[PDB]
Amino acid sequence: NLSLSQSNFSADTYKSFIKNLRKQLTIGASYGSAGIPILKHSVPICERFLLVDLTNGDNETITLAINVEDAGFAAYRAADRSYFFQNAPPIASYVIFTDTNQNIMNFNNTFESIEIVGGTTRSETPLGIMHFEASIFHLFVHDENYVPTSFLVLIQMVLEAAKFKFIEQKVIHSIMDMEDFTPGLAMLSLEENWTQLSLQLQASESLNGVFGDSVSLYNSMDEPIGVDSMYYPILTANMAFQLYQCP
Amino acid sequence: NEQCSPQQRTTRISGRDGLCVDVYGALTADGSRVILYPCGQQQNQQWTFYPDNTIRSLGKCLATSALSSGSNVVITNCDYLRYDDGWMVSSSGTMMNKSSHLVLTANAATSRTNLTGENNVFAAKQAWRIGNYVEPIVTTIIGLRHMCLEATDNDTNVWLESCVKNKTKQYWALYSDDTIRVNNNRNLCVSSSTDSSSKLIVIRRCDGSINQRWVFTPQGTISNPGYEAVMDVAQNDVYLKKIVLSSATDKGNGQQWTVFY
Ligand SMILES: *[C@@H]1O[C@H](CO)[C@@H](O[C@@H]2O[C@H](CO)[C@@H](O)[C@H](O)[C@H]2NC(C)=O)[C@H](O)[C@H]1NC(C)=O
Ligand SMILES: *[C@@H]1O[C@H](CO)[C@@H](O)[C@H](O[C@@H]2O[C@@H](C)[C@@H](O)[C@@H](O)[C@@H]2O)[C@H]1NC(C)=O
Ligand SMILES: CC(=O)N[C@H]1[C@@H](OCc2ccccc2)O[C@H](CO)[C@H](O)[C@@H]1O
Repeated sequence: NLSLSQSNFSADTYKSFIKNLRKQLTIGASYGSAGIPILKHSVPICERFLLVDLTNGDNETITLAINVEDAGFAAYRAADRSYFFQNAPPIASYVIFTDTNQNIMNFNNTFESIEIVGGTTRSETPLGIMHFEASIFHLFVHDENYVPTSFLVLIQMVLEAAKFKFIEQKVIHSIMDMEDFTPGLAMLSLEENWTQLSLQLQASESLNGVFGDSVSLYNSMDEPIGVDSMYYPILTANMAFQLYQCP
Repeated sequence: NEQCSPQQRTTRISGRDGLCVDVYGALTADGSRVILYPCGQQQNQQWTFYPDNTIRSLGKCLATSALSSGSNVVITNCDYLRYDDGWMVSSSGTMMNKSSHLVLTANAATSRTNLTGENNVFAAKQAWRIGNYVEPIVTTIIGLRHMCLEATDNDTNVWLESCVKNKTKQYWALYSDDTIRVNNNRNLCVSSSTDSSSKLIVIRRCDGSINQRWVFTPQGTISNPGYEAVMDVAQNDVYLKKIVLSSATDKGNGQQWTVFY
């Protein structure tokens, strides 16, 4: 499996991991005018999951199962235990981590659900190397007080970073500055709109690259930038891949 | 899902020096020419796109006025284009008449410059941002070894230095004409060599040239589509303090870039 370890966790190794994660996810991707790969859709459940290993500073490893259709965590394994999101595809338990003791977590893999169960938002949750390491630890032992927040950390540092070069670069900046950060409007506006940006880019084929609806992406000065077309570098050199939406 | 086939969209079109595409004096007569003008909320800078490949302001269709190059682009009655294929907009913001291959061009940078249909040479003066938001996008440009492009030698050269958040010369303004401009001196543009003997990318006064037209591609290169080449760290060595134009190849990571805004 593709993996990242605390033994060798640098700006370079993080970048390589995210780079290869995008590659695996975009196998068999379709492409439009924008030339941003669109993820696979209608994937048979047997091939719908991509396994990624993360290893903490205790050399204990979790394996996360990423759904290749939407780049979200469906489940994870730690040793002989596994844990499924409440909205994982129902047949997934017959395909992944079958030789383990399977549990269903009390919430969905969306930020909205995780924040409600965690009682804590992405805006208040620091990201960085220690928080990455700590989250793998909390998931490995499955300490329920920390599971939700650990997912906020890892969904963002792995999946949102994969989805967006701007987010990858925030993490790189924290790694080599050794300085934690909490996501601001720039980062959260990206996370929030990945699906809408997918729909609009794909819909824009019929309107010369112009969107049906404008999307507000914030810059690092907290100014909103209306992206109503594919002609914005903050979108088209940022979003690494899209959710399938339109034929 | 009706959202996959939107029926229209109204936006603005900006380009050379951040100026907007504007029907001169809001004149509705057929053949009323289109100009550069400072961007504003007026209806004669609102452009509606339709799935028939038309682009419309004041109820009439943007169009070339001749088969040959150098004539004004105008608005005209949309019924005259009844059988026409219309406008095609490239990935990089070239707006092309599909039949004649002429492209929307601004031969000067000043307000009230007439826009013309010309042969495409991929000049910056032929690059357009279709979009409601017309402002230059202030950013850092991150390259090899996670270093930042910096304007050096009194804003005449450019090379990689380690990123420092305060550092005024590590900031660039990406403009609607595909230019990459020094953030605290917006008359200066990142430019491909004007000397045949050199491949060195440098900083020069903006002139709308092919040399100053850059495209941030989804594959993470900074492409000059006129010279079919990309920005590259010389020898993949940041300590040479030289960024050059090269044909695209995955030899190292010297051709990979990030826009951090
Ligand atoms: C695109 O270019 C061609 C001109 O080269 C236009 O087609 C001509 O339009 C004129 C003016 O109405 C007609 O008299 C000619 O008969 C057309 N010639 C051809 C070759 O079709 C067309 O109008 C332009 N379209 C746009 C949207 O600019
Ligand atoms: C821009 O378009 C209008 C409409 O055709 C022209 O009249 C302009 O011509 C220029 O200005 C006129 C007033 C006259 O001086 C003429 O000889 C000029 O060339 C034209 N402007 C240009 C070409 O700069
Ligand atoms: C909005 C509009 O149509 N304006 C026209 C018109 O006038 C100008 C004006 C408005 C306020 C203060 C001074 C001038 O006519 C102008 C030509 O004289 C020009 O077409 C302008 O765009």
